[PDB]
Amino acid sequence: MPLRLDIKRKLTARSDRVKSVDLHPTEPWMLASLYNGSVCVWNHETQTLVKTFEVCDLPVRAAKFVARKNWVVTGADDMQIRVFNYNTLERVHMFEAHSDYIRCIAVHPTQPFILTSSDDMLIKLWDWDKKWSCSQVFEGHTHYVMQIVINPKDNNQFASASLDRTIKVWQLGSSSPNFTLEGHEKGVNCIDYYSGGDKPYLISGADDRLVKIWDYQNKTCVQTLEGHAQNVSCASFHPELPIIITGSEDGTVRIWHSSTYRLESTLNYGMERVWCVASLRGSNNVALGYDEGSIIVKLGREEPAMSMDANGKIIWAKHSEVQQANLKAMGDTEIKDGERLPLAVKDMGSCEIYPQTIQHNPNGRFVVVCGDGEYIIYTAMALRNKSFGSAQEFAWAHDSSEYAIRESNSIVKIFKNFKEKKSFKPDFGAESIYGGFLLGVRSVNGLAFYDWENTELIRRIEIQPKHIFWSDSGELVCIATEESFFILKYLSEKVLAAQETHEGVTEDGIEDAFEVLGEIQEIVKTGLWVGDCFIYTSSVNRLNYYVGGEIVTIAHLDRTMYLLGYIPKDNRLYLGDKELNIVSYSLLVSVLEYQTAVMRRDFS
Amino acid sequence: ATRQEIFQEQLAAVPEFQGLGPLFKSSPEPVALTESETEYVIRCTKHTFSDHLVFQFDCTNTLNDQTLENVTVQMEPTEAYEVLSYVPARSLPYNQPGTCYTLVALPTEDPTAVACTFSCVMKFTVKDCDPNTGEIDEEGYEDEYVLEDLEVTVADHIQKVMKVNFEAAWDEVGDEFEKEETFTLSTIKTLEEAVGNIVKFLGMHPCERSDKVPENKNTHTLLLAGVFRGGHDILVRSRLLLLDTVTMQVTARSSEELPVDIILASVG
Amino acid sequence: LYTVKAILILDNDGDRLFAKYYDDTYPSVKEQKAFEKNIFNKTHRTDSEIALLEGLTVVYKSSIDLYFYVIGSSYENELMLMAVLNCLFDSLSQMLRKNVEKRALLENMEGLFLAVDEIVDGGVILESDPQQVVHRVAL
Amino acid sequence: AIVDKVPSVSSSALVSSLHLLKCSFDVVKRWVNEAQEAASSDNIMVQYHALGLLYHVRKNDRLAVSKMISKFTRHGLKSPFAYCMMIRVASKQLEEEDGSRDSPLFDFIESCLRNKHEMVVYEAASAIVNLPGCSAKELAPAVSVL
Repeated sequence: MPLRLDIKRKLTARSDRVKSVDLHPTEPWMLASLYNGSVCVWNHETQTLVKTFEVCDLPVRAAKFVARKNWVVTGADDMQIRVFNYNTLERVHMFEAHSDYIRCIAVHPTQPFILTSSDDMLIKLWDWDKKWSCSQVFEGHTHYVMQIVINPKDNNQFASASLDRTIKVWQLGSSSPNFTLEGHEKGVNCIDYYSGGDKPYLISGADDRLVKIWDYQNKTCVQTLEGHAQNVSCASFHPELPIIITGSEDGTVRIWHSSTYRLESTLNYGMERVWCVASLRGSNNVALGYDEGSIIVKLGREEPAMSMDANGKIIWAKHSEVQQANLKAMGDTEIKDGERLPLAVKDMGSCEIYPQTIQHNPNGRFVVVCGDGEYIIYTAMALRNKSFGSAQEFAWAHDSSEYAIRESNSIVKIFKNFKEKKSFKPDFGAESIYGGFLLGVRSVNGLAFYDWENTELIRRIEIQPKHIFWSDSGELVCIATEESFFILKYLSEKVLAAQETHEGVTEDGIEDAFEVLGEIQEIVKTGLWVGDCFIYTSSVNRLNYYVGGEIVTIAHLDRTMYLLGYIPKDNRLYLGDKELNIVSYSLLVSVLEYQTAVMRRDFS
Repeated sequence: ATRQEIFQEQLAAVPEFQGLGPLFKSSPEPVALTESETEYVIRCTKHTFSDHLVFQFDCTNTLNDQTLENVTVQMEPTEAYEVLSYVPARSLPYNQPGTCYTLVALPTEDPTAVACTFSCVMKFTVKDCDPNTGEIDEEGYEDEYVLEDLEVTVADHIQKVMKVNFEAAWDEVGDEFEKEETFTLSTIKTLEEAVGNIVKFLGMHPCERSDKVPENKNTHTLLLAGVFRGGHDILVRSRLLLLDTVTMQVTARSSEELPVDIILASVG
Repeated sequence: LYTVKAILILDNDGDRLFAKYYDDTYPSVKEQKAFEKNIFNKTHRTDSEIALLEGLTVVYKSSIDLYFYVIGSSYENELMLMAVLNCLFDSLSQMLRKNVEKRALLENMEGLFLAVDEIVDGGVILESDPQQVVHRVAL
Repeated sequence: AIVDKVPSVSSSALVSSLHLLKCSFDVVKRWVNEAQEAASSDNIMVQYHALGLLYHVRKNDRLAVSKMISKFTRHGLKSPFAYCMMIRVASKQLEEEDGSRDSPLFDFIESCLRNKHEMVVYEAASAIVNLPGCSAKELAPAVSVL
C-alpha cells in the first residue's frame, strides 16, 4: 500500500556520529550527545539552538531532561554526573556514580528516580531527592551494562540488554532480575517497550538481522522475523502506526509494517547507521543519530475521518488506528457551554482501508471516504458500501449527485453514476481539482474556472490557493490560500449573454464573470461557511467570524481545533477536538442573518 | 369510479378523512419514494377522486435496524390543492407494508390547481430492534429524513376517451374553452420530441383518425381525448403543421378551466 | 464445503465398522445401517466410476475384502472429489503400505480412529497430502 | 493463529469457526480485517480455505464482492480449488444478470478455457447451457475437447 503519506523531512543537521538523543517533551526540545564530545540542545522548529554544553570533550554517552524536576541531567564519561538545572543551564551538582563508561539512564517519572546502567557491569540506582544517593545497586551482570530501559509502564519493573546476549527483567525485590532469558545469538544491544499498556512487546536490537518479539505475560518469543538487507543497527516500534522501523549498520531504513510486516519501504539518508533513536511519545515525530548528521521527520494527519449529520451525529470512524468500527453518536442530553458531554456506544463498520478523508454527501448522507488511495463510499446507515474505485483527486458534484475524479495520471475523468462526463473534458495542467458549484481546476499557479457541463474558462485569478469552501448556495465563496484569504461574487448573466454571443477571453478566463469583493489577510485553523458568512477559525486560536466588516472572536480556544458542527436549530456549535470531547457554544444564526439582511436593507 | 374507485373504497376503511369522493382514475405511475433498497424503502401510489386525492404509501421500512414510529408524511405543494392533512403509519417494522397517507382536496376550476409537486420529509421516532426477541418501549429518538417529491399528473385523474360528440364537441370545447400556444420550430423539424411529451404525459388517445404515422409521415394532428376529475373534461387538439419547419397550433379546449392552462404545461 | 455427509468403513461382508456421520439427517445409527444394507450390499464387491443415489453423490474406495465410502451430493464435480477419494485412499494405503483387510482393522484398530479424525472432521476435509501426512503423523 | 505461517493450525482454526458460526460466528465477522492481513496467501489449499469463509461473509453482500471480484481480478489462484468455488460464485452474481457477461465474464472464460484444470473449463461450460447458443460456436471447441 502507498506512501500517499506523511513523511516530512522535518529538520535536518549534517554532523557527526551523534550517538545519543534524548527528548525534552515539555517544550519539544531535543538533547543530543555526540561522538565529538560536545552535546547540544536545539529547538528544531526554527533550527535554533536552545543551549549547547561542553560537558566533557570525550564522547558523551548519556542524556536525560528531567522535566518534572525542571532540570536536565547529563553524564559524560569522565564517569561523572554533572547536573544542570536547565532553567538557565545553571549547573547544579556533580558527583561520580558509576566509575566506568556510563551507557544509559532510565528514569522513574512517577517516582523521583534516575536509574543508570554502566559498563562497569553495574546498574546503580541513585535517588535525587536523597540528593543523588546510590540508593540501590542492581547487579547480576556478565558484561558491561550497555543499556537500561525502564518499563515505564511498570516504571517499577524494568528490563536490561547486554551483548553477552541476555536480558534480565527485574523486580525491585530482585536487585538482580527476576530472571534472565537468553535472547540474542549476537548480543542484545537494546531493549525497548511496547507503547500500549494493553499488550506487551519488546523489541531488542541486533545486527544479526533477526527480530524477536516477546510477550512478557506468557513470557514467550512471540516470533522471530527475517527478511533483512543489512545488519540492523536498529529497528523500532512505530508508536503511531503499526509499523516497524528498521534501521541498519549502514543506516538503511526499511519499514515493515507492524501489521503487514511487509516491507512497506526503504529510505536512504545514508547518513549512516542508526546510532540513536528517540521518539515523540505523542507518537509522531522521531529523531535518530546517524553519522553524516541526523534527520528528524514529521509523520502525521490531523484528524480522523468523520462527517456529521446535522441530526447530531458525527460519525467518525476509527479513533486513531482503531478499526473504523465505531461510528455513531446521536446523543441524548444537554449541558453548559464550558462544561463537557456524553456519547452513545454502537459501532458499525470494521473496514480495512485506512483513510484520511471523509466527506459527506451533500445532505450528509453518502460519504465518500478514500483510503489506501481508493474510494469507498458508503451507504452509511446502510453500512453498505455505497461504492469504490482508486483515486488520485476529487470533487463531489456539490449538488449531491455527481462526483469527479483525477486519475492517478492527471487528465480528468468524471463520473456521474459511473458514467464518465466528457462534456467538460479539458484535461489541462492542474494542481488540484475543485468542485463545488463552479468548477475549479487549479493549474499553473492559477486557479481556472470551469463550467459544469462543458468547461469554460470562466476566470483565472492571479495565483493558486490551498483550499476552497463555498458558501452555501455557493454564492460567496471562500478560498483559503495561506496567509491571505479572499471573498468573491460570481455574476451569471454576463456569462449567459457572453456565451450567447461567443467571442471571449479564457486565457484569463473571461473578465466578465466574477468580481473581487474584498480580502482578509488570513490564517485559518479551520473555517466555516455559515451560508455565505465566513465563520472561521484562525490558527491563532480565536474563533472568529467575519461579519459586517468585522471579524469578531466569539471565543478563543485553548489552542485552535476542529469545528464540531453547529447544528443550527440548536444554534450551537459543537466544537471538536480530536480526542472526543465535544464542547458547544450556542449562537443563534438569526442574529447573523438579522445583521446580514438589515445591511442589505432588510431592516424590517 | 375506476379500478382506482376500488381503491377509493380500500382507503375508506380509515375514518380520519377530511374528504374523499370516489376515485376518478389513479396514478399513471407509482413512485418509489425512497430509492432502491434504502434504509427504509418506499413505493408510493397516488389516487384521484372527483373531490380529493389520496396518496397512500406502500412500504417496507427496510432496515432491520429500524422500525419507524411516530410516522407521518409531510407534503408541501406548488400548483394548487387545499392541504387538509399528513398521515402517520403508527408503526412500521422491517420488511413490511403499513400505510401512511397524505390527503388533499382538489380545486378544479381555477387556472393552476391539481398538478402539483409536493415536498416530502419523513419524520419518525426511530427505534432500534432486536429481531430475536425485540422490546417495544416508549422511549426512542427522532430523526427525520427527507423523502422524495410527489408530483401529480394529468393521468391519475383522467379517463382517456373517444367523444360523445366529437364534431360538435370538438368545436364546442373550443367555444367555451380554448387556450393556445404556438411555437415555430427552426433547429429540428420533428414532432417526435413533442410526441414523446404529449401521448405519454396526457395519456389520452391521439386521433379522430389522426394518430398514425409510420417511421416517417408528412403531416400530423392528434385531436386527442379524455375527461378530467371533478367531472369535467379536458380536451386537446394538436395540429402539428409542417411547412418544413414545424410551426404548430396546440389547442387545449376543455370542459374544465384548470385543464386548458394545464394541458399546455402538462404535456411537457 | 462439508462434503462428507458421512464416511463409512465397511466389510466385504457388508457391514460398517466405522462411520462418522458427518451430518445426520435421517437419525440413528440404525438408520444408517439399513441403508447399508441396500446400498452396500447391492454394490458389494463391485465399484463405479460414478454412482448416484438420488441426486447425491456416491463416493468410495474398495479393496478385495474391504469397502470405503464417502457421501456427498451429486450436484457437483467428480474429479476433485475423486481426487480426494483417492487422497484418502492412497494416503492410508501408502501409509499402511498394505491392503487393509478385516485383518487390517483388527491388526490395529487405533490407526483407523486416528486416521479418521485427521482428514475430515465430522464433515469437511481439513487434512491431506498423504505422504506428507503420513510423515506428518506417526505419533 | 491467523497470523501463523505454518498454515495448518491456522486452517485448524478456521474450521472451528464455522461451528462457531453454527453457534453464531457474527463476532467472528468483526474480524474481517484479519482476513485481509491474511488475504495474502501462498498455499493452495490454504488459498482455498480463506475464500470459503470470505464468501460466506460477503455473500451477505453483493457489492463488495463485486469489488472482490476486482480483488481477485488482480489475482490468479494458489490452491486452485479456489478457482472452482469462485466459479460458482463468479457466475452466481452474473447469473441473475449481474450484467455484463461480456467484458468480465469473458475474461474469466478465456482463462477458464485455457486451463488444464479441465474441470474448470467444464465448470464454465456446463453452466452456459444456452438454447440458442449465446455464442454457440466456441462452446463446440470446448466440447470437442470434451
